[PDB]
Amino acid sequence: DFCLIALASGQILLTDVSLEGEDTYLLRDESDSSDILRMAVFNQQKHLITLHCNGSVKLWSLWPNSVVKRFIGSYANLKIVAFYLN
Amino acid sequence: HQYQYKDILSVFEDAFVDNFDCKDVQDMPKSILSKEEIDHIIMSKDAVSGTLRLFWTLLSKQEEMVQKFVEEVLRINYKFLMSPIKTEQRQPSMMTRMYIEQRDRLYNDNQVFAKYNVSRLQPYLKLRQALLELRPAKNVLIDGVLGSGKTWVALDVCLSYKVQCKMDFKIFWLNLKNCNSPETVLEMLQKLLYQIDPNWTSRSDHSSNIKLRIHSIQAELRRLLKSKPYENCLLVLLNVQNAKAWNAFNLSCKILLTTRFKQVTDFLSAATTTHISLDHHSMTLTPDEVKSLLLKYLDCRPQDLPREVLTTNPRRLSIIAESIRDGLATWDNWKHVNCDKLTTIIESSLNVLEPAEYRKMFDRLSVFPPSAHIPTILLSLIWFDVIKSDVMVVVNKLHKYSLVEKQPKESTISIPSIYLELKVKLENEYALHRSIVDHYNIPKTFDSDDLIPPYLDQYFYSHIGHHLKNIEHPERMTLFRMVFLDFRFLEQKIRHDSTAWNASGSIL
Amino acid sequence: RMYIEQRDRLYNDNQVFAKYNVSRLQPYLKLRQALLELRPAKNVLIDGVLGSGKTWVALDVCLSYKVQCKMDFKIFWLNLKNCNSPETVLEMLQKLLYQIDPNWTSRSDHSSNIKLRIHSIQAELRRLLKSKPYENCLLVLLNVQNAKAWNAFNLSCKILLTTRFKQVTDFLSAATTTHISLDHHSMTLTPDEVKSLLLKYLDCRPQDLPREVLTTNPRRLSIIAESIRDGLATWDNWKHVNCDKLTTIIESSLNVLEPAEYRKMFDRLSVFPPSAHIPTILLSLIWFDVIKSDVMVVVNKLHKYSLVE
Amino acid sequence: HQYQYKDILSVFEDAFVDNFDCKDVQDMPKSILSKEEIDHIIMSKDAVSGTLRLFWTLLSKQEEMVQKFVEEVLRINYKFLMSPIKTEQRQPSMMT
Ligand SMILES: Nc1ncnc2c1ncn2[C@H]1C[C@H](O)[C@@H](COP(=O)(O)OP(=O)(O)OP(=O)(O)O)O1
Ligand SMILES: Nc1ncnc2c1ncn2[C@H]1C[C@H](O)[C@@H](COP(=O)(O)OP(=O)(O)OP(=O)(O)O)O1
Repeated sequence: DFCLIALASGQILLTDVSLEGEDTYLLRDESDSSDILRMAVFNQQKHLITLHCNGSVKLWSLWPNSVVKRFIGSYANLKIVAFYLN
Repeated sequence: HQYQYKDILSVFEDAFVDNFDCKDVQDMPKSILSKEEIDHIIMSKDAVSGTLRLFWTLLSKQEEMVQKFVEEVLRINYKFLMSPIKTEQRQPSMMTRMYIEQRDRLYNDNQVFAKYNVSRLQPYLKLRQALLELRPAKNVLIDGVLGSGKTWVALDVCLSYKVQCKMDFKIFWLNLKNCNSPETVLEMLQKLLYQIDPNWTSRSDHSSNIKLRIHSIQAELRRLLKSKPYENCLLVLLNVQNAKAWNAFNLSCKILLTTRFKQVTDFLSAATTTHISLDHHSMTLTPDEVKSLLLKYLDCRPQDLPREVLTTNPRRLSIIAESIRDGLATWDNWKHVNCDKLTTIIESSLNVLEPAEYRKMFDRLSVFPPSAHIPTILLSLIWFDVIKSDVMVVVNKLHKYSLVEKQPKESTISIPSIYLELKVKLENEYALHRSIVDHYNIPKTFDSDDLIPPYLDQYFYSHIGHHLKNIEHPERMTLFRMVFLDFRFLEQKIRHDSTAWNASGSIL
Repeated sequence: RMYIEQRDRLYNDNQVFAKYNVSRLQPYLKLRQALLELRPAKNVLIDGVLGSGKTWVALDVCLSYKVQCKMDFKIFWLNLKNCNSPETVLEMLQKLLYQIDPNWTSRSDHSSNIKLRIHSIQAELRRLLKSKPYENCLLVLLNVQNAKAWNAFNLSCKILLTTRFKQVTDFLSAATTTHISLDHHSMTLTPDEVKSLLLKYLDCRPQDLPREVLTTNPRRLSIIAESIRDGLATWDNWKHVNCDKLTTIIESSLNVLEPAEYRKMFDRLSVFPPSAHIPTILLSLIWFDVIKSDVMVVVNKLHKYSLVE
Repeated sequence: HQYQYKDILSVFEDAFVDNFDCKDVQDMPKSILSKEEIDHIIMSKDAVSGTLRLFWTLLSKQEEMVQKFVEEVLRINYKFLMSPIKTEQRQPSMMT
């Protein structure tokens, strides 16, 4: 309940203000993740899940990288399908 | 004699460059390379970067690791690369010894690359590009603001083999650090003479005309240099201080410069020379770098790295990094920041100016809240010791000394920097009230009227209240325009967002 | 014969290995290792606190054959013991010139600029040295006193150092040089050694050896050992310990500092009970002649001189 | 003067011997080597045989094929071998 991330083509981390006098602003400008299907956030904020059209895994760090290789790694289009396990 | 892999390894790259890529292989025995290491290498965009950052990592390690690394490649599909490298033993190529010797005579510049530096990539890379090319009359400037580590990037590229072989192992260093008037030039010139040959007879007469005399030496030099083998050499000039001066050494080939002062980098022209600027934002200290540099002084895990981003200048970064490894500032304290060295460097650095004519005038500039822009028209008020157009005359006369004004070139002046600010304690005695107060001159004239007021640019909306800091508080609480809704909104007028429904991506 | 001759010209340093020393092993052994290797631009420091016999371990290894053959029987000794300012350098440099060849014409002009002048010599030297046979030589520098200075002699190959002052061993860096520290506890005077050294002065059976363990520094160990073979202290008395020599050595050894700025300040340090640690915060009280952060400034300004802090 | 690959090719082998094996690569553009050809080579029991029977096959062919073969290695993962062989042109080593 500190920041608020929002972006389209900018890949930038922004700030969220909670009623109260004090507020915060921040600039990020990460490298382009553009044309992702969907986006989420992890619990310890040090990890960032990312998936692409053809598919990929790109990790980022909020504190101011992709391998399709080895097993499987087939060439084809990735769907919206995704989820978290235990 | 026996050489040592990390000595020799840096020699052959091109072969190692072209036909091999790091990303091809992560075998990664963990002692020899950390994970983060190869994590970082592959991120580079091309071999000339990719292959390169490899070496600089290895050569930072103890020989055993490397000693194993030359073996490790064998197990990889391709050993063909490591058979030559095994010609270390009893076979330094009769050339290579020239190199492997000389860099030592270069490291006997000692401190320099002994302990401290972390390379760089971009500024390095452009330079080798140029400095590989130039033919025997040309130049490469290196311009930087105070500190900003030009003298080093200067060296470091001159250390890299493929250069050192291009120029035939003859590289002559000087310092014009003290160069003024004919006399001094003769000295710092005459030294250069001895290094080329240890024979010079005084024979050209000692006739008391100093101006004549050098022009005899400079002759005797000019022939000798371009004459013989010694056909490809480069002088290097560190801290060129006289816009002449330069013309002392013109005779040569392949020379190279470093300069603070604007008037030099202006005096040269892209026709016969190139540039390397270190202010250009792409060139300067990727925040990832600061980690590595700020590391080697503190000798502590990356958890112990500073948070909040201090600055990119290597100078003033060291003083911090150093003050913590020894003196005060706790690494968490620093307001004081070891003023002496910081001062003693910045202080003499200002010694150039006309003291009453000018050095009085910086003292004024402490009026201003840091990092902003200052309207030149506004600047007219402050001094009023010298009058009228001299303002633009001043800034220019000032500006020519490196960013000591720091031109924006629209209806204003810009802070010279943190440094020439950062120094000390405005003093200036009487100045404050009247200078802060009277510089309120603009608004009270306009108070209440129709439509949109003639109110001054983007400076007033910001810091006009700062100037109130020295004024009567009720008199401000009147005109602080907490009260006034008219003026006040016009601040965020200009303020928009690049993106979404919020503030910035452009402006808060 | 080259060897068996030259060590004599080395022993005609006389006193040195004439009577007194008992070798050592560890500090010896590391050094020969390094000093056998280095190629013609390198260094080996030898750092030690006052006394601690660096100048000797310096020699002794340079006496051992397998070295002496590696370097082709050319070894040149100097002392920078008095080296300050350009003038002196020119001297203690110019001497070195004669030993290499007994021909040097003044030909490079006598022009009154001292700064220029050496840089002419230093040239004329640099060529000659690396030029010919004389390809492998080593200078040796005893008691390097100016952090420059050093830069006087840079031109050469294979040189070697000895230094008290911290600021030297800091100024160099492990990149182009190695270290040998004599403070490192493994390096220093196995108590079995003290027996042998303390023997040769007193000339008496091991029953006559001192009991209670006096110290490991060769310096200040001799003064004891010597004061007994001749003067007072009974070998059982010693509180006085021949203060003069002990003083006259330690006294000048402090002569470097700014007297009122600093030498006043040691006088304070006598406050403290020996061998302990002193909180720097506590240190703030004592002087109060110069103020505030200068404390950490002082210790540093002090510390750079070898462990004087 | 200009030399011709099948003239020069036979010179350096050892390099070509050690770090390369025919069996490693059958790309086999059919004009340059018949099937039976490489059918026969790999059957050899060792490099000193293996690498060898290669050359004797090539040198029995018209230069075009070889002229293409020195290019063909490029497309294979390893071109490092063919950069020297491209020092045919204007650089017969004063020995060779
Ligand atoms: N690549 C670098 N890595 C780490 N520290 C550096 C680097 N470059 C410069 N520094 C720091 C360490 C050096 O001790 C410090 C010295 O300042 P320096 O680089 O010589 O400035 P400069 O000489 O290039 O400009 P100036 O003439 O104003 O000093 O700068
Ligand atoms: N191996 C040794 N064996 C016996 N005595 C030694 C030995 N080394 C040094 N000493 C004693 C005897 C010498 O007379 C005495 C001389 O001091 P010295 O060793 O020259 O100190 P040093 O010169 O190395 O450091 P400093 O410059 O402070 O004197 O040291």
